[PDB]
Amino acid sequence: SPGIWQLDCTHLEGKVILVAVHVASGYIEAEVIPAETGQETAYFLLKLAGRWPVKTVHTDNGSNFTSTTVKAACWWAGIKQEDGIPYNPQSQGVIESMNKELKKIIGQVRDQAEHLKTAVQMAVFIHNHKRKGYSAGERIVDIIATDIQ
Amino acid sequence: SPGIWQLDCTHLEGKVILVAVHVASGYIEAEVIPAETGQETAYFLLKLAGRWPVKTVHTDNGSNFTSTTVKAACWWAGIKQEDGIPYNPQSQGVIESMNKELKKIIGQVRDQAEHLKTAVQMAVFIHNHKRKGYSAGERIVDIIATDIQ
Ligand SMILES: NCCCC(=O)N[C@H]1Cc2ccccc2[C@H]1Cc1ccc2c(c1C(=O)O)OC[C@H](CCC(=O)O)O2
Ligand SMILES: NCCCC(=O)N[C@H]1Cc2ccccc2[C@H]1Cc1ccc2c(c1C(=O)O)OC[C@H](CCC(=O)O)O2
Repeated sequence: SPGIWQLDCTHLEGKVILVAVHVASGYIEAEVIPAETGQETAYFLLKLAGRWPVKTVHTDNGSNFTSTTVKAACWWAGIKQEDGIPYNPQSQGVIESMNKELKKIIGQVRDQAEHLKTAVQMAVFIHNHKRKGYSAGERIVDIIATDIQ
Repeated sequence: SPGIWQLDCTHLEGKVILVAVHVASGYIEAEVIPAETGQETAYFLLKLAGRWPVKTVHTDNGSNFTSTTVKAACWWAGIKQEDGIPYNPQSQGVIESMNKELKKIIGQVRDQAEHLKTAVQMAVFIHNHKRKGYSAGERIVDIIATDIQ
């Protein structure tokens, strides 16, 4: 459970935003990419797994599940690749709502950043620091620390 | 102390590797960039600070310390910018040894990755997971968790 992440791909300004969500905490990392290819997803997962202990990833769609480059990255990083089928249906809505929320933050920072990629990183910052009272950043650290001990 | 990071810029294959080191743990994040400009450094710091609680950054050189874009990023993210002058002289050697180490890992993975950027991320992974017995990844989580509670 502390090692479970969910991939989520959303769109804005004819551009692609790739998000990884730490399921137990709501903590995220995100990137703007030209298009959602196997290669982009594979590279994104390698980066994520070098930064946090990623044990299982619920992939966002079947093309990434199938991709040989994604499978190579998951093998390299010791990640168990699983589907992202919301057997628990409330998953779809939670993801959808987060995409709403992130797009809203992006809109709020648009006067400050010239480029979408910058606004996305500002949105990651705001999301992970937001007190909901604990923040996502605080929850992921405690969950993983408790897991180690 | 749990919030202190050190910037470190090193070179390989006529390309630039930008590293941020969590001083108390040895945990790192890194990126390949075309050149070390204010803009690249500013963007790198924004990303880092959305992902971990960055309170103070010891900048790697005077150009980044001075850069108005770096200052804007640090202001935005709530980061105290400080010099990286090794008042403790043993800092230079510790950084230098890590750069050795990272370049060595990059060489060991060079058959597996077509592109330097991929090899750098593999090196980040290996460094943060390496048991020294605790790993850098384990130390940063415990340090920050202890700081919160
Ligand atoms: N050519 C056959 C290679 C065999 C093959 O599949 N290798 C695996 C091995 C391996 C091991 C770990 C992670 C990925 C990979 C794959 C490598 C790879 C994937 C995505 C990339 C890559 C490269 C690269 O090879 O460095 O380059 C950077 C690029 C940046 C984002 C973009 O631009 O998409 O994403
Ligand atoms: N519109 C007013 C001027 C904007 C301006 O400079 N303000 C500050 C405000 C602010 C607030 C937080 C972080 C950075 C910044 C600066 C923004 C910025 C910096 C680096 C960048 C940027 C942009 C951007 O502007 O989005 O673009 C992406 C690029 C990353 C790609 C790469 O180079 O790796 O690096």
